[PDB]
Amino acid sequence: HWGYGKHNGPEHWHKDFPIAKGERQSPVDIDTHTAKYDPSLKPLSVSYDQATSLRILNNGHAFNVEFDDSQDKAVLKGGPLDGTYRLIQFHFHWGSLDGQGSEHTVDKKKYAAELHLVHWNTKYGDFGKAVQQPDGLAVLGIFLKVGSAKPGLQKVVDVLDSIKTKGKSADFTNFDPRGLLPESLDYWTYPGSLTVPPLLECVTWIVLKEPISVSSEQVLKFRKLNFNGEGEPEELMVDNWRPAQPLKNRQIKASFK
Ligand SMILES: NS(=O)(=O)c1c(F)c(F)c(SCCO)c(F)c1N[C@H]1CCc2ccccc21
Ligand code: NA
Ligand SMILES: [Zn+2]
Repeated sequence: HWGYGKHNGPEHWHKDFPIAKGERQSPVDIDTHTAKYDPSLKPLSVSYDQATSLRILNNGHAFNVEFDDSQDKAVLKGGPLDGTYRLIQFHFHWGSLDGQGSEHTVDKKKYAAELHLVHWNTKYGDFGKAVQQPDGLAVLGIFLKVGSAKPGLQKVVDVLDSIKTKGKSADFTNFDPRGLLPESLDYWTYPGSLTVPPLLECVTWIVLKEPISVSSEQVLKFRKLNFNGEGEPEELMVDNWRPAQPLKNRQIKASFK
């Protein structure tokens, strides 16, 4: 099946998922000089006060923290969005080395990891309907750089040894995603796609300008996870990022400067 290795990694995905070569694929390199400042873009509204995290799961590609999205408890709106989007899950992509790991790049610079908070447009009623729509998802992307620890990340890092292998899950209640945000909500935005198969072109991407900093020990703990299931040979879960895709007929808009 698809993955991140030599024989099934991103350069192979188009054979099963032809939209891999589509018109609005993600991620992309953000050229900060050519992003258009749009003064009509609104501040982002991140309303995470009533978030209910449920569980954390190793799916063999990354780990996901899942939320109760059956009511408007943790929503994203404003910014470039017209609707209300509900938080369903977050996950990360990261590298084998601190110099790589993010999906988006900024002037060709890679970060050590990238957090994706995935939300779906509540006019479509559920996540599965939303992914079939050009405006169905809004994914808030936050870069991680290695420096000082992120205290709000530590509850995540601490539970990872309990979901080491493909298919494992653990209860993960009372996790507050506001702990993962940087100080500024200035952002870039562009229309794009999921960054794994099925690569559907249903995403409004909102990528925060300001990274969060995490410690070397925090990111090292991510690289101890495994892509394989228990009692299969060990394949460390590292480098689970898709490279930048061509921007094609798209413009990245900036909410700042
Ligand atoms: N960067 S992303 O938002 O495209 C993404 C990833 F890159 C992931 F690696 C994963 S791990 C599960 C893969 O099947 C994601 F869930 C999601 N997001 C979820 C969003 C729900 C969904 C549906 C189909 C595929 C992926 C996803
Ligand atoms: Na350190
Ligand atoms: Zn992602």
